[PDB]
Amino acid sequence: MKRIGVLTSGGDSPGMNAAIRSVVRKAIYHGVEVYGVYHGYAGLIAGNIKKLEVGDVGDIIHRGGTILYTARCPEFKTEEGQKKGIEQLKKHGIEGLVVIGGDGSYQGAKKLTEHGFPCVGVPGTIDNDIPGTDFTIGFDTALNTVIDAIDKIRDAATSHERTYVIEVMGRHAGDIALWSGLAGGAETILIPEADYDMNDVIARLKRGHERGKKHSIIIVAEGVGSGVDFGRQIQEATGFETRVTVLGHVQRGGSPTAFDRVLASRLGARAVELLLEGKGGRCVGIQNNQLVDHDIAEALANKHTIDQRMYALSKELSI
Amino acid sequence: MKRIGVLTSGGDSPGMNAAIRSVVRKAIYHGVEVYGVYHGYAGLIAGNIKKLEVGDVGDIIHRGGTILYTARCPEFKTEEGQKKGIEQLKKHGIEGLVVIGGDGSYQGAKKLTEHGFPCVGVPGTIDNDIPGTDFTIGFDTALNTVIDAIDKIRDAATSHERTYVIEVMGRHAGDIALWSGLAGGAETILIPEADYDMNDVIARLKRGHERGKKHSIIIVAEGVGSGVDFGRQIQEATGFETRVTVLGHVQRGGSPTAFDRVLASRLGARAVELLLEGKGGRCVGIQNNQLVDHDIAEALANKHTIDQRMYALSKELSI
Amino acid sequence: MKRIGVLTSGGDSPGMNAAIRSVVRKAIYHGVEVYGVYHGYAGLIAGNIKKLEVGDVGDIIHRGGTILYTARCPEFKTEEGQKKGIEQLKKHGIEGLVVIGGDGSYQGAKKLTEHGFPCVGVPGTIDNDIPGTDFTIGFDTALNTVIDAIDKIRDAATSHERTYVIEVMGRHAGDIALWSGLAGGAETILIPEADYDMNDVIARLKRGHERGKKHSIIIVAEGVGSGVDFGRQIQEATGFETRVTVLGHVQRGGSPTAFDRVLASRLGARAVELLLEGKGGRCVGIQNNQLVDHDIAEALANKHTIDQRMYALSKELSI
Amino acid sequence: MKRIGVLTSGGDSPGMNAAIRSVVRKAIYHGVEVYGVYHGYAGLIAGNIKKLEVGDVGDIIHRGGTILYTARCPEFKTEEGQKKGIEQLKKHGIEGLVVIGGDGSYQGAKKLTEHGFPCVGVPGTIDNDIPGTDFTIGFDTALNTVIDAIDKIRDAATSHERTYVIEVMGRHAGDIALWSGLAGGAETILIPEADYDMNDVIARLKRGHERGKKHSIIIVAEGVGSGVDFGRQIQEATGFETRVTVLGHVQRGGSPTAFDRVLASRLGARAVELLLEGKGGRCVGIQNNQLVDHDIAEALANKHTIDQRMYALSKELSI
Repeated sequence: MKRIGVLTSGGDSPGMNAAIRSVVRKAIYHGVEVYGVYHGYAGLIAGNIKKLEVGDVGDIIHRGGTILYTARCPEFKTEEGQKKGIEQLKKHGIEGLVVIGGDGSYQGAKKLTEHGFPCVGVPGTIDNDIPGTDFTIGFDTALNTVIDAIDKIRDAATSHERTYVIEVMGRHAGDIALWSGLAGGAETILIPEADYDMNDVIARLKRGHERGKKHSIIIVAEGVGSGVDFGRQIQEATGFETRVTVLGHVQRGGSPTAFDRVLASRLGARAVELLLEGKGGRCVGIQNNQLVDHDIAEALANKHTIDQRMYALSKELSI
Repeated sequence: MKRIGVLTSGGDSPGMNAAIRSVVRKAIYHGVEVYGVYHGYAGLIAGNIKKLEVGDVGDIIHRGGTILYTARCPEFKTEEGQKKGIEQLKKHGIEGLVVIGGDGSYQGAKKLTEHGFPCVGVPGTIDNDIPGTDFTIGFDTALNTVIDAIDKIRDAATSHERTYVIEVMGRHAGDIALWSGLAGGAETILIPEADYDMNDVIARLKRGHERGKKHSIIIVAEGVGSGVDFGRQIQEATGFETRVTVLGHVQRGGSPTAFDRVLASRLGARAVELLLEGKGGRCVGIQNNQLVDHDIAEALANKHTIDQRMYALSKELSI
Repeated sequence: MKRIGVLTSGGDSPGMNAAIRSVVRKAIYHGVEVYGVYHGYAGLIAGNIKKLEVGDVGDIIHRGGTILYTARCPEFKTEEGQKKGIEQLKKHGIEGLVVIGGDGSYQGAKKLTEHGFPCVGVPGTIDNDIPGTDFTIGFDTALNTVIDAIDKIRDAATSHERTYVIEVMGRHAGDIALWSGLAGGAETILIPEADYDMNDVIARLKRGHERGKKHSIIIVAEGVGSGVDFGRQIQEATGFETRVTVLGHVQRGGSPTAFDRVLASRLGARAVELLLEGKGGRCVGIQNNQLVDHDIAEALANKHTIDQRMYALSKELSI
Repeated sequence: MKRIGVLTSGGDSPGMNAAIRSVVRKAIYHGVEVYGVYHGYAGLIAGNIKKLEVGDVGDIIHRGGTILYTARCPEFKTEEGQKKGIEQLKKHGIEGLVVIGGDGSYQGAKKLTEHGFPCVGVPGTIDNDIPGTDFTIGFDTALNTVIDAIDKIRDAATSHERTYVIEVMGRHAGDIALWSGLAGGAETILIPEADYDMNDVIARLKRGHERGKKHSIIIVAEGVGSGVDFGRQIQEATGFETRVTVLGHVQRGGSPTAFDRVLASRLGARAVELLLEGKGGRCVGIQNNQLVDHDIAEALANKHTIDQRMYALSKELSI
């Protein structure tokens, strides 16, 4: 290849910029031009495309967000969009595309290669529910954003306000809740991939009050329900005053952790390697601490699971 | 005075430990003994009182919360409560008290001196709504906790999710909302001390969208209402996807900023100085960047205000 | 005034971007156009000038550094360079200039104003070493950068390595060292504005050890000496294992604190108001918690001081 | 087992507290009592032993340092101290020991099993220089401390001062240098595990400057040499203004990251599991993203390595 392109699709995730940098620099190191595609798939369709110089990715490795911007475009999930997309790619002489984003981005990448255009997926999202990788770029940053909240709550807790609910992200995936909950010392974690009984939650609460536990912190993934709702139920059932934090999109934001920039730098460069060596239709990832790649269609067919042993352990340690 | 006591009352505030450290160290510096009263006025009534050595306040200056704990004690707002407390103090040879806490905690200080126990109040709250001081210990830290979330929101924003409502604390005081809003570059800031109009607010959003503003941020003081409600009304009226963050008690936790440690160190020491000077029934503060102290009753009789010029400035800059 | 300019000069200070944002927005809000001057005075001379649209300062309020850049321009110290500069301004239809930076930066404003060109100076540096203001934009952020380091060192302290030296910036002023050392609970703070006795330092250190103080931390303003030197003298005199941290340029970097953004916003805005009100040759500032402005040459005549009572206070608390 | 003990030995590492909490809770969850050994192997000999109640490891999971304190004990390096300690253990009825700490603390765990006393090693150190584990507790936290500095330097860089040297920790391991380097976008990284050429280094810097690179960041592991010298040699040879930050012990301090709290929680628990299964004489770790344990002797046999491809990658991306 002589010229590839790169874009970001889906929700923002910390480390997208570090991934864009790696894609751009790796390619330039091998004498390949990199063209930036702005505003996700919609921008591709619209021909919002502009060459990225070696210096255009300077001083972004440590920046949250994405200098290429993002969008949600379901039109690229159609033949028409696929067709317009490829016209713009060809018209700008782009021979391969690196797509950095979530679930929806991989579907687009799969279609693209089914249409004969070489494309590689890079997992850039916070909730860690992309197949073919143990970790997604942004997940680690998000966990740290969450435990910053938990830690402050531990300071703020008093004798009559010792009961706290924190609603985190993860509509279908409980990874954020599980990891941040274990990292935060959460007494109870409500995820989708495991079931909960309110009587147990409430009992854990009372058990801990009795034994002298200074405070109880409850993590609730948005996919399970609303923090405000569980807070009300919990106060109503126990008469403990219960305060609620709803983090929201704060989790999608901020400067990426060390681990996120390293992962993004490694995976972005791999994606370039794969384009240059004639592979396409793949997604990159990290599994068992080793760099991997997979046929996209094959990877999308794998259900996402959490570490149940990790879930059980978080219950054991809050005694 | 051979011996004094120190306690914390009201909601937790970042920097209470710095102020505790200061009280202990200043007094010990002048040869005075210092006793910790744990769990605030409730703990005082209960006689929960232990001597604090010079090293009992090592490694707390940078810690959030309060090593002495707080409580709500309505009982202390009764003659029989003010009696058992006076008794427990005399039992312990405690001749003077430093009370670190919110506006509420000052009542106990007032009465205590009227019954012949010198007491000085030190303003410890994030609300910044204590009289006789431009700033309360904790306010600056709370502000940095808020803009942390606002900054992350800036990274998380996309073309489809570009409207955000963040609800902050401050029961009746818009200080947190106004300062965080200005420093965060909020488009709109809703505070109880200023009339607002939801139609003008919505006009502002639309105007920003028309001129290409990437995202719009709305700060809401809890005194004005729920972030959830304002968000829902904004999305319903405009069709703009609107996300909501409710920080809650996060704002009361965390390690105190430099400003808060410094302010706490100076107010704390000033309080010891006042007792030793034979003063009593006073509250300390900082006004016009100068350390001050006022009679408690005269101070608590002035209504709190915010800087209206700063409010208008925030609207000007956020075009 | 139809058109004004803004530039940054001196070392980088956190909050310069917030001030740039405020200058641009406040002027645009009154229908004045703003032109950016890149690379400071050197840039002004070279005609490195470009218009800033309303959205060009979007998403900078929270960013460290300066999007305009800085540049030590000795050429502007000469009456020749001032001529080429005023030439480029006139050439670009620029009627007034806001200058954001440290000392030297103000000398430029004066001389431009001696030459009848209206210029307002805005205090942007971490040193707190600028007349006509109690605080400079960047100082607060720098303090928090320092105590972050001091805090981490508290965790890393052992019985063996109980003694630490940290060298902080300040140039000729002790503000950073004084405020950070107090904020961080330093046993000893060495600043230019106050006499010190290395023997008393040695004894203070031995005393601390005798009484079980888990660690001693010594803060050294760079304008007093080298952290590595002092660290030697101390290990040699006491046989205590002494470790030295030198922070260096880290103190000029990072995202501005809330107080810095607020100061930056208010002062940048005031600067613009002064230009439109037909003033010139003024510098803005905050004194006694009030917005002020002064004649440059006059303010420049004041010698800088620190609060000696705070310094005293610092010794009293770290026994 | 009906009762076990736990201690920390070696340098302080963020997450030692999370590990301690884990050991304690996991044990108590299976009906086992846990006793704290204070001040490392010296305290085991001196008999500094006290029981740890379930609430005694509350509010420590997010704290840096170690509540058990640490120490250097050469006396335990002997068969006299080893018997003295085995004696102190039995005197309290402790059937098993968990040792959380660095490479040397494992040597101690080896002997104790030799002498018939079941012991497990938990990798607590920032330098990542401990066999039988891809990552040590504290490593991730250290990396983030380092890039916090690198990031701020990025802001502080100007056209005149645009070359920076940061010396980081790692006496014989370049993991910190390597990972923080890659994550922070360092141009050159100097580690023991890789031969380097000051010439290629100077040449890199010069090419960077020619192509318009804004600033150059050089990371130097302490094992390789001194940051101050490297900055002097580099300035001399280039006349490029070169600033040096030496972080020192701040790398060992701070609240643990999410990954470190998770890793500490998982490795601590497994250590307890092993003791209770009767499998003393082992160390736990994470390898290829799975929990492992090894005989200590067999583990200590392996040399420590880094990933040469990551070192190479880091070169490719900083062109």
